[PDB]
Amino acid sequence: ETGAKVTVDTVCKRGFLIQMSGHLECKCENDLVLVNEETCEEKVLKCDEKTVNKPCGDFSKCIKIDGNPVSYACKCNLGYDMVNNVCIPNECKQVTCGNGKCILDTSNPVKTGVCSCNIGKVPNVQDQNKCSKDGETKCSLKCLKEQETCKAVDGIYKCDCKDGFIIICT
Amino acid sequence: DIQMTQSPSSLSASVGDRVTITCQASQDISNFLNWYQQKPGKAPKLLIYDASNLETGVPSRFSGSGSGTDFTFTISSLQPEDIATYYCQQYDNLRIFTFGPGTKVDIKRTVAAPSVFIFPPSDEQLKSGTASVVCLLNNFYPREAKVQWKVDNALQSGNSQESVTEQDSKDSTYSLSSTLTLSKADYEKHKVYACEVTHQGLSSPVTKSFNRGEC
Amino acid sequence: QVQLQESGPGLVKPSETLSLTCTVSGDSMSSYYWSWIRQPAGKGLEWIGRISTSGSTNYNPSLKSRVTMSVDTSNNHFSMRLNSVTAADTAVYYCACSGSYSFFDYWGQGTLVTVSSASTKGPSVFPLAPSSKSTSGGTAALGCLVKDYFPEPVTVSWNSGALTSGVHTFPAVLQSSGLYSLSSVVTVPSSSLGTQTYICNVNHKPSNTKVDKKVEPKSC
Repeated sequence: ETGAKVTVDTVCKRGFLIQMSGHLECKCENDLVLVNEETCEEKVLKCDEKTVNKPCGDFSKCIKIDGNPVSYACKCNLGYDMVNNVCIPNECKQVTCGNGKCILDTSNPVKTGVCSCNIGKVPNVQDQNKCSKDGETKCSLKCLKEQETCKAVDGIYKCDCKDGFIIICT
Repeated sequence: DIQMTQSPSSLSASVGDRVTITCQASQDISNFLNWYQQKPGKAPKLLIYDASNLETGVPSRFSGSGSGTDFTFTISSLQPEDIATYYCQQYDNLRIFTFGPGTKVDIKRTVAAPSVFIFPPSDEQLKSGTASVVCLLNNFYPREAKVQWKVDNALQSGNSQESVTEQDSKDSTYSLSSTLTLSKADYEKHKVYACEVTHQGLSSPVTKSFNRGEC
Repeated sequence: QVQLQESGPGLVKPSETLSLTCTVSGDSMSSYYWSWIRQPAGKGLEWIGRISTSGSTNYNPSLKSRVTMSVDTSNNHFSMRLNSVTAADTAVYYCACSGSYSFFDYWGQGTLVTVSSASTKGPSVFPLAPSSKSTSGGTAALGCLVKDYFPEPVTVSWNSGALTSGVHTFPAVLQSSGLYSLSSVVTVPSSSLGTQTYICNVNHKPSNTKVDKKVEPKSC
């Protein structure tokens, strides 16, 4: 995390908690975008004078660029940089994790990127701490909604329908 | 329907007047309220967005204020080209766009007499058995006007229709077109065709006429 | 920045599906939220629904069960379909867009949709000839009579748009025949009547009728 550590008690506004091998984070409902680590909002689709400072993506806003004539661009929030057209923590610029993603280490006072892996993998000290070693992760999510439990979906833990339910879970 | 209000529903003001329009959203929408100007026969044009931001290129005499539920729109000095219906538009937490009922602003101006013109039916139309005679009242104020058709000095009734343009965006006047419709047979039976115009700007009624076959 | 242009069928029969298309020129369509908004004659504006090229849809709950929308970026088309139309669906339909999700800063010109069982009928165009009974103090008036068409609208330009000052195109009147009739006039200096040619360009899109009519002055 770049801010406070996300926990099982964190409320994701217009979002929901997900778990990987080394952290929790908020994922947005439908097509919303993160304006911070705990808040999702609608995004604008074009950056100009009318949409300045509006969210244009995960951890990005339309920012006034002080160029030859003034222009506007979707620019990552403080602490983030564009890598493959998505905003990731600056200290993750050069970090490659494979079956996972880079996060800031909330246990380190020096800002440092570490790999947090898909459910199934763990940091491999033999392989530059990338997500190449197979390993188990205990799910921390409570999943108190109707007929819901922590399930692994596409490499991440999320609360989902129990055995025999689809769409609230019926 | 979700209920929004705009006040007044219409108004008539002089050029140079300060015009203030109010809008009340259906709920607290913070600053998600926009103002549009719809000139007659045209698409709405965004003037104010996010309650108080002036659209690029919009004259500085337009402004908006407010937050939450109660909003105002102000034209600091009404200009002739500003005649239009103005709509506020909210965006709520269900992502629904709702337009207010709208405020029509008209312009008061000095009385202006109509220019009166009469048009005989064309030879092309006469080939088809129908004769349309048209009387034009050009650039007058106020909107109220009386047109009477006389055929050989006999007052006509039931065989005419008229329509009026919206207020002109330059001189704030109106125009009116009245069509007298007869059969070709009836048209050929009479000589003088006249429309007689009564209007506030005329001291006495004005008649424009022609003789069938004068040309 | 984009330019929007609606196109529609003019007439649509009741209970059938209304199909509209908005042709876009300019910026990439992916930079905008695309919406349809309709307005019955003399009434307010009703937003129908909003979509993006990402596949997101945001239809008005009052019309969600009847309306669908789509974008074809290959042909720069933004379309909507409205099922089971009735007389309540007769209105001017606008396409509109914005980079913002909460307002509309780009609009088309609107296309009038008339729900009706009747067939389209193209208009007859007759000249309104300027004469001495059509002259004031140096000002002459001339025009064109656009008669017996259905449905609305017709558009009238003068000299292919070169003549705009003093033009008055009046609201159509409903005749007892059930067909519309409209006149368009323009005032000019009387000294120009013999030196300039005046042509009204009448377009009735629902019937694909384009008529150019030269308006000749009278000697009397």
